[PDB]
This record gives sequence, C-alpha cells and structure tokens, in this order.
Amino acid sequence: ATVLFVKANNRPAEQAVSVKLYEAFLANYKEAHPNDTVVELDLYKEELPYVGVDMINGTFKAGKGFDLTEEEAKAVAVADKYLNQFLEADKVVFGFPLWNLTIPAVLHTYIDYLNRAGKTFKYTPEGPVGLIGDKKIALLNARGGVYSEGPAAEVEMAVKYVASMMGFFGATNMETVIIEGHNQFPDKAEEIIAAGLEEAAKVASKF
Amino acid sequence: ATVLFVKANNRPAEQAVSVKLYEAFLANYKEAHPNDTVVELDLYKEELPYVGVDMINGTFKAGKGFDLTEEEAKAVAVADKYLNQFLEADKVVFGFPLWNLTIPAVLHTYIDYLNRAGKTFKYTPEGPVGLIGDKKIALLNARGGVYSEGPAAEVEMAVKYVASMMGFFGATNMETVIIEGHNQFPDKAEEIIAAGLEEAAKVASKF
Ligand SMILES: Cc1cc2nc3c(=O)[nH]c(=O)nc-3n(C[C@H](O)[C@H](O)[C@H](O)COP(=O)(O)O)c2cc1C
Ligand SMILES: Cc1cc2nc3c(=O)[nH]c(=O)nc-3n(C[C@H](O)[C@H](O)[C@H](O)COP(=O)(O)O)c2cc1C
Repeated sequence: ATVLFVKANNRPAEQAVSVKLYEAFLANYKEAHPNDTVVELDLYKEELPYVGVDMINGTFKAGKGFDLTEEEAKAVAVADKYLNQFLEADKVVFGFPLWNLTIPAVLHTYIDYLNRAGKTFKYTPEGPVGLIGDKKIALLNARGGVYSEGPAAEVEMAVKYVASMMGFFGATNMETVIIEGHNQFPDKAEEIIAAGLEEAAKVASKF
Repeated sequence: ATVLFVKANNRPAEQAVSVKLYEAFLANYKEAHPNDTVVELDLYKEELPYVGVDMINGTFKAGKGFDLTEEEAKAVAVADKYLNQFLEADKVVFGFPLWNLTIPAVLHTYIDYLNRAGKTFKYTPEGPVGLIGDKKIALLNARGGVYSEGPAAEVEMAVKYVASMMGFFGATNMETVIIEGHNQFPDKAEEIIAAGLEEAAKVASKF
C-alpha cells in the first residue's frame, strides 16, 4: 500500500507533543509494514501559497473549456501537486497540534487545496457525495488542555475541523489518537503523553 | 477615532458577497464618521509567513529575554507589526467569507499574530484575562448555506472562530452582520443579499 504522512509541526519532538506522537506512529507503522511505500510530506518544507481569487477561479475553470490566466494556471499547478499525491495514497496520516483552538494555518491551506469537485467530491441531484470512501485516514492530535469534556469542549476546532472536512470528502471509519491535558494537568503530563504513545503504537500496528 | 478595516477576500466585489458586505460597511462608516481616521489592511496585499517553530520559540524567548536567532527575531518582528497596528485602533472591522467551514487561512495567520501575553491577554493566578475590553469589534461574514440553524449549524467555524478568539482577547459587545443562505436558497438570494447590505449600512452608521 502507499501511505502518505502529512506533518504539520516543525517544532522538535522534545518540545512538541504532537511531533512526538507523529514520530511514534510513523516509526511503529514502518516496523509493521516493511514493504509499504511510506511518503512524508512536511508542510513547513513546502511553499503553500494562500488560497484566494486566482486559485478559486482557476480550480473552478480547469477542464471546462475556459481560458485561464497565467496566474490562475500557476495556482492550479500548486493545488494539483498536493491533491494528486493525496488521491494516490491508499492511507493518509495527519499529525497536528491544536494551536489557538484549531489546526496550524499551514494545514488549513493544505486542506483547502484538497477541496475539488470531480476529485474529492462530486455534485449529484441529491447533494454532494464524497469520493475518498476507499481511503483509510488517521488523525493524530495533541492539545494542552482537555477538549473532550469541560468548558473548552464547545470550542475545539482542530480535530473537529479535519474530521468534518475528511468526512465531507467521504472518508469513513477514520482512526483518531488524541493526547490532551498535559499542560492543564502538569503533574500527570508524563503519564498522559506515554499513554498516547502506547495508543499510537497499537493503532499503527493495525492501521 | 482610528478604525482599522481588515479585509480577507481578494475576489472582486461583483463576484463576492463578503466583499460587497465589507465595502458597504466601509462606505457607510466613512459617510457617517467623516472625521475618523480609517485604515484598510488588505491581507492579500501583505506577506503573512505561517506561524511555526521560529515564531513560537521567538515569542517564548522574547518573553524570557533569551537571545533570538535571526529567523526567530524576524518572525517576532512580523507579528509585532500587525499586533501593534491592531492595538492602536479604537475599533476593528473584520470582513471575511466562510470557505470550507471556516475563515480564509490568511485571516487565520493574522489572528495567530495577535495572540501575545502582555498585549492581548495576561496571566493571573485565576486564569487568563483579555486586555482589549476597550476596543469595539465588528464581524462581517457571508456564507453560502445557512449555519444559524439546521444540520450544518454544528460545523460553523468561521464566525465562531473569530468571535471565540476576540472574546479570549477580552472584546465585549462585538457587532455581527451575517449574510447567509444565498447559495442554498437561490430563489431568495436577491432578498437575502439586499437585506444584509441594508443591515451593514445601518450598523455602520452607528458603529
Ligand atoms: C502557538 C500555540 C497555540 C496554542 N494554543 C492552545 C490552545 O488554544 N489551547 C490549548 O489547550 N493549548 C494550546 N497550546 C498548547 C498545545 O495545544 C500543546 O503544546 C500541544 O502539545 C500541541 O502543541 P505542540 O505539539 O506544538 O506542543 C498552544 C501551543 C502553541 C505553541
Ligand atoms: C473556496 C470556497 C469555499 C467555500 N466553502 C463554503 C462552505 O464550506 N459552506 C458554504 O455554505 N459555502 C461555501 N462557499 C460559498 C461561500 O460561503 C459564500 O457563498 C460566499 O461566496 C462567501 O464567499 P464570497 O464572499 O467569496 O462570495 C465557499 C466558496 C468558496 C469560493
């Protein structure tokens, strides 16, 4: 199988729990699957121009017989590169922190590139239908406070954002590994983090 | 007063409801407050490097007085420029669409830059307290579908995102003008858009 790892954090593992989690899942995945093709995409090593008018118009027009501007075609070429790589993968693993309630803006731009009629969803008379139902997806997230319960739960917009968009694209039975609360309950941080790394190992073995 | 308009959509006004909404609020605000200083910040005209390790380490180390690498110092300086402008404004008006459930990634990066201990919030033994209580904020949003009720209400992450972060910074009694449902209910689009632009004019006249 071809497996794409999308890394959305360039902090060192020693300082960033989401990075420690991503690296553990990655190492465990490779150990269990020596003959898979595993590809890492580090969003901080890429040039990710923000989506705006030229990308919106270019991706709408592409393939429909319209003229494109040079700038529209440049924008389409960027989105196509990421979109085609994502579509080629049999499994996709996203590793990201919660920062300021949500995902890193680098990952927000990457997911914007994935939204394309005819590629990740199609229109029907009954509404949009997702086209990635055959892809296995894992979401690996770390967050300092607890967001699964308590007063912050209603403003969690990191895992919720990625799961909502992947669900729209048609992904089902996504796996999620979440390490939360290590900043909020610092006395238990070591055990909270270790427990997440164990869970990552178990999920990666079956993924 | 000094009023900062933050524009997050470079589609022409003829093709974009959120840009009509922004331009109507802007024109009406100026007409009604001819002697106020109005400054427009067009996020698509700016260079907005993504937040990652250099910004994070840079702001952490600046707070400690530790030496900054070139890249850390440059990152802090970029954030400073935008943060200082936001802090100097008496009122701030944000104009943005809902794209892919959320705000444009350009506005996501902009808001990331505003988060700073001692500037937009401070720590207390009882938890963080926001420091912008004095600042009047308007949120102008357009969205194709209805997100105020129905099956999609649960995944609105555009207005909810900006309102949550501004609230954390301590903004109170923010004004919100939303134009929603013009793509979902095309038979009502003319009425919905016209009503929304009238509301923006009214709110701007009193802002
Ligand atoms: C820029 C930034 C913003 C953050 N925002 C939040 C937040 O909104 N809520 C929270 O509980 N923790 C927040 N944290 C703490 C992180 O969620 C925590 O460190 C988690 O491990 C993911 O970040 P990391 O993998 O980079 O360490 C933030 C950390 C950083 C560096
Ligand atoms: C790139 C893009 C993504 C969009 N995503 C959504 C969406 O998730 N939900 C929705 O109801 N409408 C969506 N729309 C429609 C816009 O919310 C809406 O109709 C209005 O166009 C805001 O976009 P605008 O001000 O640029 O026109 C999207 C439009 C664009 C161009």
